[PDB]
Amino acid sequence: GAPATVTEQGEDITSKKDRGVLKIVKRVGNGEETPMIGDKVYVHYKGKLSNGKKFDSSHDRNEPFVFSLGKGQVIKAWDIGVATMKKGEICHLLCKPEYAYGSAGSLPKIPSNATLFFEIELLDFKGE
Ligand SMILES: [Cl-]
Ligand code: NA
Ligand code: NA
Repeated sequence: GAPATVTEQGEDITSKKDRGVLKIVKRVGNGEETPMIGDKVYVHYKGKLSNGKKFDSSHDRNEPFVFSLGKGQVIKAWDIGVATMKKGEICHLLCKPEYAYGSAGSLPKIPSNATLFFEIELLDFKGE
């Protein structure tokens, strides 16, 4: 399925080239511009654990998730991966724990040492 495909066929987007964050573009977005550090970014997402359980979805809440890019407000895989996206793009990201919640995990649903799969849509980005 999609997690296996990104694991085996995804592109390493890390600057370290350590395969910690792998990406596949699923829906090509608009234009060429990617968001800037500090921009307000608006995303829809769904996350799954490696055991197949869905742990989060903004679609289910009927509102996007909003954060300032490149500020550590989200897991490192999201700062790195959203910075590569175009407006309107949908991608899959596979996130090793070193780019996610590490040995701590995150209650209630994310265990220690968890590799995470996301589908992310970049809805919009705005500076000031
Ligand atoms: Cl799938
Ligand atoms: Na596929
Ligand atoms: Na892109």
